[PDB]
Amino acid sequence: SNTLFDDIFQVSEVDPGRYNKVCRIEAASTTQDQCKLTLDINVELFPVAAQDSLTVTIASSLTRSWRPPQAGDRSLADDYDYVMYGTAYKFEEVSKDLIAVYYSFGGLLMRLEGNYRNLNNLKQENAYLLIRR
Amino acid sequence: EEGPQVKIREASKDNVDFILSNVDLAMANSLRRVMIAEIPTLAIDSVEVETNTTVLADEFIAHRLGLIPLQSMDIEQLEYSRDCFCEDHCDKCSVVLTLQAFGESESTTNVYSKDLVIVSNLMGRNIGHPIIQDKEGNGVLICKLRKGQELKLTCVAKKGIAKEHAKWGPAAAIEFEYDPWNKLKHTDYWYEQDSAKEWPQSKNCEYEDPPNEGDPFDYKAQADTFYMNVESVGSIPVDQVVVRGIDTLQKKVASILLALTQM
Amino acid sequence: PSLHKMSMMAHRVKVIPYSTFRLNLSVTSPYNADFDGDEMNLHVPQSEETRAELSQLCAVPLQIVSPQSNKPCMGIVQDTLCGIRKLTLRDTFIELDQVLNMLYWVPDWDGVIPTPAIIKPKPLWSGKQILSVAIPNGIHLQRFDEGTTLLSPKDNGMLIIDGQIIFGVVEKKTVGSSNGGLIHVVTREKGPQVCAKLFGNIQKVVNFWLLHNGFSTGIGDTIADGPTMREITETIAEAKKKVLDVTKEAQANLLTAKHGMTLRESFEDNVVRFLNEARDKAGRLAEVNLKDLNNVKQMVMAGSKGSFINIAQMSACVGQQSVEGKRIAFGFVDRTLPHFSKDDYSPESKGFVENSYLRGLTPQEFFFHAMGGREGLIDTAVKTAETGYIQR
Amino acid sequence: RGNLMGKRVDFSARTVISGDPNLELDQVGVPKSIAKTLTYPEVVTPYNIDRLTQLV
Amino acid sequence: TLSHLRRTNTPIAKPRQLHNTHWGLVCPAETPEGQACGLVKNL
Amino acid sequence: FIVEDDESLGHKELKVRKGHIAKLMATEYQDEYTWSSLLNEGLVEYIDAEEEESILIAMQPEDLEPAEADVDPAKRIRVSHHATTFTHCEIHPSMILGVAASIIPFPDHNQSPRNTYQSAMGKQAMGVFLTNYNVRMDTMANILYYPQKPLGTTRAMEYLKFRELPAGQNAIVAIACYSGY
Amino acid sequence: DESAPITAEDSWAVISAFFREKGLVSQQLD
Amino acid sequence: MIVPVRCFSCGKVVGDKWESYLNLLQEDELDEGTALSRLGLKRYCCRRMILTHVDLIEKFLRYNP
Amino acid sequence: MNAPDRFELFLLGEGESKLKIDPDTKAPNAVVITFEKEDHTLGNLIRAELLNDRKVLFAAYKVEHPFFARFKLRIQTTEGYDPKDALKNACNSIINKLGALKTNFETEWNLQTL
Amino acid sequence: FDMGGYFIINGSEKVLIAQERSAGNIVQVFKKAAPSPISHVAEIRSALE
Amino acid sequence: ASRHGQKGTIGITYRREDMPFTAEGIVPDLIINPHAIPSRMTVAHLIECLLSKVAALSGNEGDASPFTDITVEGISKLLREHGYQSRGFEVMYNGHTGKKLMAQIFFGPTYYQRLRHMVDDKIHARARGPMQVLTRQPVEGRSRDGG
RNA sequence: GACCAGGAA
Ligand SMILES: [Mg+2]
Ligand SMILES: [Zn+2]
Ligand SMILES: [Zn+2]
Repeated sequence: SNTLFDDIFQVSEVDPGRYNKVCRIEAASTTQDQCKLTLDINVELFPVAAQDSLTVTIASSLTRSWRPPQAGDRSLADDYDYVMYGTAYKFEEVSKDLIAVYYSFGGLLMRLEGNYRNLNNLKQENAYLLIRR
Repeated sequence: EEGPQVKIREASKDNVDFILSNVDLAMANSLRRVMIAEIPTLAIDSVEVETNTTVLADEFIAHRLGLIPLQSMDIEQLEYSRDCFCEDHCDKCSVVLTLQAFGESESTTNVYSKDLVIVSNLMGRNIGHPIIQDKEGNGVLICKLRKGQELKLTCVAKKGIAKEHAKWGPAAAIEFEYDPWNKLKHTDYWYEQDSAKEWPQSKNCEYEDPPNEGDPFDYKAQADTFYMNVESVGSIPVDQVVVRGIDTLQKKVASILLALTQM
Repeated sequence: PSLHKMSMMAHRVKVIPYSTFRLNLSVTSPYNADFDGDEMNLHVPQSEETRAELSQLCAVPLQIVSPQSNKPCMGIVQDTLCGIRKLTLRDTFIELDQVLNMLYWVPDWDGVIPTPAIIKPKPLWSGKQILSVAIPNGIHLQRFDEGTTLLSPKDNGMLIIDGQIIFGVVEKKTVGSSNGGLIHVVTREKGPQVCAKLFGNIQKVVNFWLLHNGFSTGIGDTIADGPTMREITETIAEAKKKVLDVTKEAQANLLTAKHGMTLRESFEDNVVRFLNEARDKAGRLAEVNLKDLNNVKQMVMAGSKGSFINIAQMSACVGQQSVEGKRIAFGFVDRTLPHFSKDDYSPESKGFVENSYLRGLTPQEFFFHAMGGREGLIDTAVKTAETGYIQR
Repeated sequence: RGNLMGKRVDFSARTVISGDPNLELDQVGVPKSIAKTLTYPEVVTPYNIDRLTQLV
Repeated sequence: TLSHLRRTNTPIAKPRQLHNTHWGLVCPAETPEGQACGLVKNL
Repeated sequence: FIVEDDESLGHKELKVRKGHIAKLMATEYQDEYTWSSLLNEGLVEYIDAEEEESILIAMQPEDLEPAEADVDPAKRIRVSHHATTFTHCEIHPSMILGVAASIIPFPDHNQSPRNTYQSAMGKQAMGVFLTNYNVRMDTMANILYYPQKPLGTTRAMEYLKFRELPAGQNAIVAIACYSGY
Repeated sequence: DESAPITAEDSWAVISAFFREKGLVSQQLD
Repeated sequence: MIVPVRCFSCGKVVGDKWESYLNLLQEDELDEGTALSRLGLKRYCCRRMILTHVDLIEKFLRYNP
Repeated sequence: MNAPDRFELFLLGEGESKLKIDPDTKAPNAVVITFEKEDHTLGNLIRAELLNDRKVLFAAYKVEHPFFARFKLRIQTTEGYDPKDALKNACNSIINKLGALKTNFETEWNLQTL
Repeated sequence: FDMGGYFIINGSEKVLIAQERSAGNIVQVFKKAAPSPISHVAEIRSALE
Repeated sequence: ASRHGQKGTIGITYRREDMPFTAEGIVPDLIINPHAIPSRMTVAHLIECLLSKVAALSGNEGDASPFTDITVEGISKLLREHGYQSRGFEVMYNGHTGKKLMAQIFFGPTYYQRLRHMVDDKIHARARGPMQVLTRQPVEGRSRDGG
């Protein structure tokens, strides 16, 4: 029912090799130097150039078919500008207090290096991604 | 003015260039399909042949006879022979044409659609007269004769639609375009160097604003506005192909409700 | 001819109109069949016993994975293959309107619209995603193609988890009839039955999607761009020089024979090898130049038809023609054709075809190509007969 | 070799093939014409007796 | 019909291959495929 | 064609000159100066395989005659006329071809056997085989209802009367994936 | 200039007059 | 073998236009790409229909009974 | 020879009905109508219009084989709302739209002088 | 347009298909391979024209 | 079959409304698969098309004679002069939906030939029928009603 | 029905 991870990042690079509409993104955290990010992103839908400072959330909610409209009358867990829904598919222990999680948003991939949100990121198909700014 | 709109860009006996606006593409397309496929027309559908001394075979000629456009204006007040009550056909459901031709001249003698003549009773409705757009008013050159070449046959035209045979198609090609600056990205341009340089702009580029590159892609967008052009073979006047198609389609969508109701 | 078990298989009848036997496109290959006019026999059992034998032993689904090579002997092919690639790129997204049709089209579908990979701005699905609606659960498959991370950077390999595509493009290596097979697995894992259902499902979706994407190919796709063209011409040019030299060398008696070869046998080995290096380089030159959007390269990448060498001779250079291994003979005294001077050991004289198929062959090139070609047709019709008796 | 190890046979048919994206893998489209020629000998039984009479 | 009247048969050390000498006299391409490949030539 | 150095005025050159070409087509428009004309004036000559051995042939003439004392990218790559020793010229390379083959368009752009097929398949095609078809009682024959001459043609078609008695129709063709049908 | 060099297009004219004389079945007849 | 009524592809009426196209040629000494266009044949399916037609009937005619 | 009659594309076969409605077993409040003697013209058009109905949760159609003029249409709606009525409403919508379209073209065409 | 060059025998049109053969009165030498007592042979197939 | 050894049977017929269309209202008579071309390398087909498209537009006979100075480049230039894109592609719209095809199609005239092999002359079925006398096995050949 | 001959995926 609740959020799983939260931080602001800043992009080191935007790569669109061979892809008309998608770019893989490279950011690191403002708070932790320990905290990196790699993210395939739909630029057509939400464009990006480097140095952009993006906020990034996770959360498991806000099972069953997907209902489209009426969302005027709905609790959009978005105060955001772009939201995906993917699957956790690798928990890579990279030494130390250091860990990485791997997500797949129907092909759009994501890798997140960090430490401390052990008590958070489960191997859940239920994993929504969120971006503002 | 109401719902979907029209602006007409050019018009003739046999060509309506216009713009559909404020519509589902699916709708615009359905009209296109209907206009081609489902508007009723009269065309010769049976040919009994009494004599043929031509270089052309009986059925070879028969086939051509199906392709001559016939006056189909008041076609809606002719019955489908299938539903008419006579065994075979009558005056209520069919037009009877007759063709007699003989090589009188030494020079080659020509059999044109003008040489058809309606034997059946028209009950005074616009029907069966072969369409002639011809400059010298001869219509389709059906066949050629030499001397003892005689052609004597009889035609029964019936009501029908393109779905059953194309001979009943009131319209020829129908030009249909939208979003001439690919702003919906509904197509991805093949190119060697410059998608812009290799691909020619459409006439309709003039009728929409160029996209201007300093712009984020509009995913919200959706195809309304459609540049069409209808061309009539002549069996029905262009404007009517549009209308009757609109009407024909509607009648369909209606019959659905109607069955929904006997349900 | 019927050289396989698989060359006669039991099918379910579906009485239909028109005068052709119609069959599923994927069972095309174990029969060896193409619709360029080939007829097929159908026998009908008469006993309760014999139909049993058919449905229980030699039904198409059973014959999928095959003992000829411990792998599946049919897989996704042609349009459906060419399309399944295009469908599953990262690039490829699908609007709600369409998605709904693609789902319904899958005749099994739990009636559950899966959550779009992108929920706003504007909900989009991805090819990967809705394709997986066809792949059943518990179908677990993983392959690494060269340079694959778990964060597959190039959409390489294949990561399918519980019948969900996680990354990588679906194509021949996956959805074809490979050992690693998406097919090999589904059969061995779910049933002959489930797998045969899979074929159907995959094609209904892909074909549908491909119907509305469209796919084509034209002369445009054989055009090697300006610089890459010129650059090919020099690749050939320089190797023509490489030959001219080894020729001069062997004309002054400087050249030394290799062990076992004539002074001459040795010379030709270099020439033939120089001219094939030439062609092959010019080939790779073009292949690299061709954009991802090039339809021919697209067919090659899916593995739906064609290969490097086809691109090579269409775009770059046809290459050296050969009869009986050696280059072209002197059928005429000391020359290949009466349009040449004598003792001409050059590439032009002995049947190197400098030109691409796009540029078109010279009349000499044409005739030598012809000579080589005829040798082909013969040892085809030969290896046919010899193959037959062998099999018997 | 040609009369015993092989034979021409009854209840058989042949015609041009074409492929179908809409058939299932393990079926084959048979022309109505051939369906009407080709026969299966079915034994009258209480299970089929009415259906069988219907076809006859 | 034409091509049938410019047709050559060649009964029965290597006849089937397209020879150099055949230049300009016989078609490099127009031959039957199979039992009579290169054995039936066309002028 | 016969070539001799036979020119006070310059190098080696074909006996046949543009004057004969005039004189030739003069007689063409008249539907005197026949083929047999070229043959007794000795501008042209018959060569079997044996005699072929001992000559040297230029492919094109004009191209393979005057020396040299920019180049098209798109075009193919032709060799040269480095030889001075020419005896004869090819009348036109396209005549190494047979009848069937002479209908194949751009066949010099095809994989070699793709030609060998069509130059057998076209003999299983359909069209108007003779204009007297109506009066002949051949056991089996097919005529095309509306034959068309082809939009793309061979210069050699002229002589085969292919334009006047065709084999097919010009179909508006799309190379596309559609229904997978 | 009725003794000019001959162009490539000109060869066809000759080829034309060949078939005027021989026709396509020269051999079978002769 | 005589002009098609109606172009295969689009269906535009074409059989009336034959003698005109022949006259736009002989008498007017127009070339084909214009003669066709003068007859309002524009979509090239209709162009090919006339431009590539071989009117054999005129030969068939020359035989007798 | 094995070609069906061409009118079979539109003339209802004897003892056939335009609509047959059966309910989707796989999911709640959803239903599958088969349109006999019909094709894309009607199918795409109705699908298109149900996609405007806010209370429609799902809409698709398919011509399962091209040999046969017919199509299945699947409709799911928010509960209470009956897909049958959903179809009803969508239909009139199309009609009214075409009504304007007719009226409007006529009205413009009246103004031409050619 | 008929080009002739055929025969009409009992109604059906017959074509005489050209026959290829080695020319005669011609001198040719061949190597007679390994297992032979002969090593080279000069043949001439000779005949009255 | 085209003149490039591209034999095909029909697989289905579609009426105009189902056929993909160029905005110009044009529609194919015939749709061949793209997978014909690469393994067969029958480039001449493609050129025949590009050339024939010009010829139809220009009403000038297309020379596809063998060894000549005609280049695909040359042809492409003319075709662009005529307004269609240089390589004979053309945007096409789906017949069922009216939506554009995401791909552009190679599209143009190409001489095709009707071949003497027609299916209703081929199709054959038997289930009990005339038997040989000597062997008492089924007789041979469609004609004779064989097995 | 023997037998010969010619041509096809
Ligand atoms: Mg085959
Ligand atoms: Zn009546
Ligand atoms: Zn047309």
